[PDB]
Amino acid sequence: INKEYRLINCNTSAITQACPKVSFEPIPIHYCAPAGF
Amino acid sequence: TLQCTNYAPKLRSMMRGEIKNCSFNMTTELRDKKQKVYSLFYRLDVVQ
Amino acid sequence: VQLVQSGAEVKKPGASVKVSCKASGYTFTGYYMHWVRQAPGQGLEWMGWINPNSGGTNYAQKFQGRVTMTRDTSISTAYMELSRLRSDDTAVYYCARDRGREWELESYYYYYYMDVWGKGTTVTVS
Amino acid sequence: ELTQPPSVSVSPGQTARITCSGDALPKQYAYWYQQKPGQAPVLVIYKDSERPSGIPERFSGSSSGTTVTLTISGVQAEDEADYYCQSADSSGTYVVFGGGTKLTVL
Ligand SMILES: *[C@@H]1O[C@H](CO)[C@@H](O[C@@H]2O[C@H](CO)[C@@H](O)[C@H](O)[C@H]2NC(C)=O)[C@H](O)[C@H]1NC(C)=O
Ligand SMILES: *[C@@H]1O[C@H](CO)[C@@H](O[C@@H]2O[C@H](CO)[C@@H](O)[C@H](O)[C@H]2NC(C)=O)[C@H](O)[C@H]1NC(C)=O
Ligand SMILES: *[C@@H]1O[C@H](CO)[C@@H](O)[C@H](O)[C@H]1NC(C)=O
Repeated sequence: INKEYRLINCNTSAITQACPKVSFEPIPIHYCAPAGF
Repeated sequence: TLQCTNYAPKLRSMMRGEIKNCSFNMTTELRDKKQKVYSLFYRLDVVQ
Repeated sequence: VQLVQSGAEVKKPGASVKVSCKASGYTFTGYYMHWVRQAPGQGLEWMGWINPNSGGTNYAQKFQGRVTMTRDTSISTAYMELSRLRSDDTAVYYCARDRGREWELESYYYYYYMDVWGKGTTVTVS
Repeated sequence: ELTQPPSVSVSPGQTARITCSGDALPKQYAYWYQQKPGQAPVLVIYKDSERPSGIPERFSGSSSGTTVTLTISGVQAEDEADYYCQSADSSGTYVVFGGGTKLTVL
């Protein structure tokens, strides 16, 4: 920003730390029809 | 705490005393800095 | 428009003169008539004013009690009578008219301006 | 209650800066007049900065604090004049004038 640095997100938004206990593994999801469909 | 004066003291109109010119010490994007800000307020929005 | 003033007068100390100022080209009432003095080599000294409609006046502290301001609306004329003249009072005496009321809605304000001026009446005291 | 310099000078084409000051000014308007020998003074600037149409673009005003200023850009020989500031006392009940500043063009 003119040493003298800022985090890049400060330009547009607040940042949230992802919970360390939550996995990003892409576990398979099945989509099921409601009755009548 | 806001520091105010009259916006247009040289005025006899019905707006005399209606708009105040106030200064603030505002926050900014970074927590380490402050901004000196001037803005106008209507009389009814402030209290001495 | 025009403000027409009385001619020059030369008087001895203790004497008096009358400076008239007739209106032409505008309504006499509705504006105030101001008087300003300018001694030779000096700047502009406000003397006071008269309300041509009501007859009310406002004098500078230096002239209050020495100068009488009056008017006669039937002839559209303002007057300034200078009494108890001193040699110190040699000056050109000007009449002037200010702006009318500045209505926002039902208001007046009375900001003061001159601009409509007579040519001045020379009064010499000696 | 109004004080202004006794004189200023410019060469023709230069800007005149004529100032006037006093205690009542922060709350009162100033008016400026141009007087030449032989005539009643004529307003140049009203309400501190406004130019009333018949006055050329060379004239403008500004103000700050207790000081009001008349500036004339491109001053010409015809602008040699005694310039006056006019205002009012703090009560707004009496009208006051400065002594007049002579602007000479050299
Ligand atoms: C975030 O900060 C960047 C860095 O100052 C701003 O974008 C820059 O804008 C200039 C303008 O010519 C570009 O040359 C830079 O390459 C830009 N940088 C980047 C990283 O894109 C950016 O606009 C700011 N974002 C917001 C919302 O103001
Ligand atoms: C309400 O009526 C008033 C009557 O005065 C209008 O005020 C005038 O509006 C014109 C428009 O330019 C101005 O030039 C006049 O000077 C105004 N009068 C005064 C006393 O200033 C007003 O505009 C009307 N309002 C609406 C919303 O139409
Ligand atoms: C801002 O902080 C400075 C620190 O000295 C202070 O003097 C100033 O009055 C503050 N301004 C406002 C409007 O709070």
